[PDB]
Amino acid sequence: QLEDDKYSDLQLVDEKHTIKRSVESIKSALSLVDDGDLTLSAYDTAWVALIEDVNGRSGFPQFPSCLQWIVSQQLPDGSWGEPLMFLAFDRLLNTLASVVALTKWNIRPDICQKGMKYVLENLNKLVDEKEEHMTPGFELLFPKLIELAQKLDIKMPMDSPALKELYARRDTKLAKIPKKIFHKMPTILLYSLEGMNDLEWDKLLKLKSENGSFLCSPAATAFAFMETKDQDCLAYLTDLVAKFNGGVPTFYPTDMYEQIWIVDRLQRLGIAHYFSSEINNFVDHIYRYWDQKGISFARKCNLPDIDDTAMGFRVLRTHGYQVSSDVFQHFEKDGQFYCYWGQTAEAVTVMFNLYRASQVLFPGEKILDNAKKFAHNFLTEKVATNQVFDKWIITKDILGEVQYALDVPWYASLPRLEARYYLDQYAGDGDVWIAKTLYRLKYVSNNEYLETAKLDYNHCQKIHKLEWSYIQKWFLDLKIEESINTRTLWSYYQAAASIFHPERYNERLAWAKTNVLVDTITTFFSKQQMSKDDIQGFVNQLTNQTYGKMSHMLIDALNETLKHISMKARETHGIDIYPHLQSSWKKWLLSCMNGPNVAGVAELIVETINLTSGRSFSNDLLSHPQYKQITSITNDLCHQLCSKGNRAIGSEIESKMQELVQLVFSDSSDGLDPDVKKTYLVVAKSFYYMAYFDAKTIDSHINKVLFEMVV
Repeated sequence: QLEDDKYSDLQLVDEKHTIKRSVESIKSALSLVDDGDLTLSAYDTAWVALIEDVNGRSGFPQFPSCLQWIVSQQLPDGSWGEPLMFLAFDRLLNTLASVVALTKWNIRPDICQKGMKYVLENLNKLVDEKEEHMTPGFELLFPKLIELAQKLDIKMPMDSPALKELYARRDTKLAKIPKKIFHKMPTILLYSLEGMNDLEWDKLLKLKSENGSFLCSPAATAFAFMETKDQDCLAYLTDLVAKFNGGVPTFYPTDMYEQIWIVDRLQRLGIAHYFSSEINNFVDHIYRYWDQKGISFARKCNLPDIDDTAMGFRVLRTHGYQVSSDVFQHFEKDGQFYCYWGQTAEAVTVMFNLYRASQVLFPGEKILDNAKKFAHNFLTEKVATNQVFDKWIITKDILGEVQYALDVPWYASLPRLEARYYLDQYAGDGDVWIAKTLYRLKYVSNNEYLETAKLDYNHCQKIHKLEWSYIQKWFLDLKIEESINTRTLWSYYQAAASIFHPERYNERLAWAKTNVLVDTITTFFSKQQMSKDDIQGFVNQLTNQTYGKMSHMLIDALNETLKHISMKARETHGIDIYPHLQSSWKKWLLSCMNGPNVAGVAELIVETINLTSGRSFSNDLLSHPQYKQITSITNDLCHQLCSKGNRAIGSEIESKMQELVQLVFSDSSDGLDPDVKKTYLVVAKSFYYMAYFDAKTIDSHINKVLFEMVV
């Protein structure tokens, strides 16, 4: 029912301006991205506030602004912590630390007492909390706070069942510490250094990160300074205390983690094309500080992790930067993958992100093939066992995200399909991550991305629905013998779900009509039992014998379509493409003489897209050696796919797609233009998609992508 007021042109115009305004808003907010924008932590701020004046000014703290920040942040119930997501351990850590800091420096006894009232009242309720919910290191960090409080004469209930139980778990964890390794190399243990004893600072001080911190943790670095007076540790804290007006987060910097996840989310939400300038800058930064040993959450932290590594790897490769899969060997041992030494990569989202990285593999990258099998099995079982949850991330629909990954390989993840599902899963402001304490990444998880992405999608969807009506009319006006069948909608959807942008209507519509006519021509060849000689005559009429009234009507219908396509393409660029389209169809039609009729369809579609877009003339494809190469791989690939039948997609097809991926994303300065290259992958995926899913699933995809507005 496109007679409504919402499909009117004036309404569509206002939506575009509204979308453009939101895009400019995001763009200005993204211009402020620097070293990381994280939740500030009262726990870490309190630890920094404990530092005594370094020039001997007895009775005064070194960082008074930290104490003032703490004062300003107390919640109405007397606690400190994440205001909107309540977590008992988060509140207890942030609150007792704040009380201890303020007590040490004799500040606001009224605030201290409200704070202690909350701690003492919620201490006993730790009994009612199971083991798997206690935040990382709590059994080490909270007892340490109790120790500091007792020495300030804050009396605690040490006979409480809750604390007797807590201190028991502290004792076992401390007994499990591998002291030698912990003192020999950077480990995740340094991030919780303040909760440990049995320290040989002679060796630990060799493990400082490049910015002078211990694992980029202000609390651990403040603890280290008070134990050792290390001047590098003090410099890290001084710079940090000046950047956020006293309040500090639970780790800093976080530039790699933040900028990588920005690119990922914008890409998955389907609006990354609006931020190519900003995304190119982010990816540039990621590549500049890429390391063959892996990357951390900060370029200046000395502990790489598999999650940052797997996400930066995938983002860098799909952006065209050369990166070796050998990096993952630093996170693999005896057939198992690890976040870092001592911590298996047992988290769902980490395995989710690893599975995603493994699928961009090139031929011969066995470690990525091992990772794919490993992660796919891990995730499939957590889905079957009804366990798709991460104890250390509060998100909206982690199950849906994992389900989509297992149901839709990357080779079959059409752009609009990926976005359509993620738009219902992305949490916006609601994503709360769990480290020592709860924190939020505003540049990664916010409601403005989601709202803008939903508006853009439903807007493109309105354009698609209008184009679909136009395609139905164009086909019927070519009254030859056929009707609007299911295959006609598939032919448009295949184009619209990949090249979806409203401004790219010429490419999308030309591809859609080409699918339709390829379907019609090949069906005609079959029904009429046309020989090679018959097809030969069919070609001569197209360009300049030929018999059969229906033959002449198909040739004219083809030529009229090509004339119309090139007509509309004049608005994009000025070069007349009709001769080149005729040549491309001549080449395909002649290929139907010598072999299967799907042998060169992919080349025909790709050339049509490159011509209507104008990329065939922006770059001299001509005899660039990669042109013949990518054309042959793609034709062979889509030959294997469309003519696989009822076989399953086997190893040979997977390997050929890997060949294409390697060519497409191995950008060189003198290589074929990347945008031209990526078109071949776009079409190949659309062939893979059609061979991977059954009819009923395709239909369900079509309804959701094209006809279900995003709520």
